[PDB]
Amino acid sequence: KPHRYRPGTVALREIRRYQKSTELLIRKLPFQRLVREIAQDFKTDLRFQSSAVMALQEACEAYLVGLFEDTNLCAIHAKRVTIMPKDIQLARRIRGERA
Amino acid sequence: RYRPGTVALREIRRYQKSTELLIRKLPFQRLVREIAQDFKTDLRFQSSAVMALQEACEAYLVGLFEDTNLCAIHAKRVTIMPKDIQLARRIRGERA
Amino acid sequence: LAGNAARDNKKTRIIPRHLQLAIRNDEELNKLLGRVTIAQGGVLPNIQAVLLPK
Amino acid sequence: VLRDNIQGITKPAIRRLARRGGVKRISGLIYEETRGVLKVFLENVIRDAVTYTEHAKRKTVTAMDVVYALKRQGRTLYGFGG
Amino acid sequence: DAPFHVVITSYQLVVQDVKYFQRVKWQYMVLDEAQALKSSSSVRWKILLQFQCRNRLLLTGTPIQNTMAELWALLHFIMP
DNA sequence: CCCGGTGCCGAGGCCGCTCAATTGGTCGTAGACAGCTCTAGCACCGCTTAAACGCACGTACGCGCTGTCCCCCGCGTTTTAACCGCCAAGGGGATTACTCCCTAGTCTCCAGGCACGTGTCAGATATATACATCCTGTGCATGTACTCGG
DNA sequence: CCGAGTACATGCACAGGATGTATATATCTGACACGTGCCTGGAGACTAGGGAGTAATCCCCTTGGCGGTTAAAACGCGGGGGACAGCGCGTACGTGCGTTTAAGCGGTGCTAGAGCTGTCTACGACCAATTGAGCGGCCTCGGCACCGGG
Repeated sequence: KPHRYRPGTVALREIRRYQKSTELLIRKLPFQRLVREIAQDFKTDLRFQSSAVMALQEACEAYLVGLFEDTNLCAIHAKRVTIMPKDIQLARRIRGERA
Repeated sequence: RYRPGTVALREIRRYQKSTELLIRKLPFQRLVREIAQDFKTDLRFQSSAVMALQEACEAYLVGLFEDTNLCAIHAKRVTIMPKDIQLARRIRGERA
Repeated sequence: LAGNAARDNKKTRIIPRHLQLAIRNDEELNKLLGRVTIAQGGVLPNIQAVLLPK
Repeated sequence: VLRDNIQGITKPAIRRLARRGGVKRISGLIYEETRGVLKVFLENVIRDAVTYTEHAKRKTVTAMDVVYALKRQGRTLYGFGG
Repeated sequence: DAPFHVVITSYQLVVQDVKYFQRVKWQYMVLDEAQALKSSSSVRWKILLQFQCRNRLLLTGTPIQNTMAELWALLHFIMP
């Protein structure tokens, strides 16, 4: 009696929604703390600008979006609807990052 | 019996060890002059230019065959396919 | 690394093959020169595990 | 006979290129596709090199123009100068 | 073109080269030291019987009285 | 998802000042163009033959199907913190003072880059011997079946 | 009818031998390798002149730090559809053999233009004065953010 959608319907709905809008999908403050952690490890006593942090967030989110596109292409080429760490490693391998 | 493939495999190993251009010089040069004829008529070519084109071309095809073979292996197949090539160039960024 | 590769090849003279082995065998030298093609240097011998018989 | 220069790249030659590329088994449709990608590559490099040759007011394409075309295409090569 | 008549083939070279040798027709065969045919289950017996031939000749001093299977194999090879 | 209402802060237009763009004027130098040449690119043709093309055959790999087992997916409720405003003050930037570093010019001079000929010298090919792996043949021991005796 | 035993078949292990493999060696040759002098483009030394950024303050925004509010992250559940393994059918992709072709060689002939060179010159860096296009700043306003019913 409780209504439940079949698996993948809400997934495609989220594909159309998040592909539809421009908003950032990563929370601001945790990503800022990660940037301050890595940058703090590289060089101590560093200060940052909001525009720089938002730039890192834009570049990172877009890079992960494209990497998820090529990864999905790797899974579909593998005849699987589910992406896998081997699909990611193949995507970065053909991209030449880890090659 | 000893495992076959023998000589042929040995010649693959030796032909990989000794380095030479695998594409035929005169046909590749005719292809280069034909492709350049469309861009500019009555062109002349230097031997070092043609050899450079053959080196870069053969190297590009070797790397593309490596990534293509990686696509085939990722497909659970030991045979490369035009879809493996198209995926290789797609992830490379040369198309689509 | 080129002289090391030449000693591994039992040669007292550096050849483009030795330069290719030295550049490609090193990770950082392969990162900078990965877009560079070495003439008459060949490539590192490689055989995939799935291509081996039996 | 009458045959195309793009067909001048032989199936055993592509087979040797794949053997150097570490390919044990090659499909029959690989050769024509490889000829196509090859033609695309030469159309990409030769266009830029010939463009340098035209900017140089020369009717002879040199090796330096090739090295520069590969350089701006990320194909940069060593040993031919530059 | 067939500019040859008599040839000499090694025992192992006939097993490894049997692919090339089975494609040619021979009207006769000669065997020196034929004691290698004492075993009927060996590959040399079936390989020798696979080639099409008319007459066969085997010259050996082998002691066929030791095992009856050796004399029976030599008689069944020429006359099956 | 589309539609009518309200609302607000960011878009877009005006004011004013200044510093860069512009106008005028000079020197010289890299270049445009013609003159000469000599290398290398082009064309051609024949002897050699290695590679390519075509075809046969079958063996192993693609690929399609099926079945299990689970590992994500959708939904409900529960817990954490991201997010939106104030308040010091710590830095990022204006303003002034001043010197070590580089620019520019002109001789004086060590150094490398070829033209040429000479002498080595690794090292590209091949050949053969030494090593090793397994394929085949031979021999010995054990097991199963049939025959005979009690 | 059952058990003992002899005979024939068979299977496993060891040793010989053949073929594949790899390195050690030999040798003549393209190419590193090494003088011999040239010189002209460099490399540095030595005065004189310029100049921009270092250093010290100091005014002023933009950070980093306090307490709430709900909105999203998280935890769980259940079953469902997707991954992965097993298996088999088919065909095509590999390998070998024979026929065919044009690729590699290097020998000769010819001239086209990349390159060196020599002369004369218009264009732009450069410097000084003048002018208005652009930009910080400020304010008014309206395009779209937000929202609740269809």
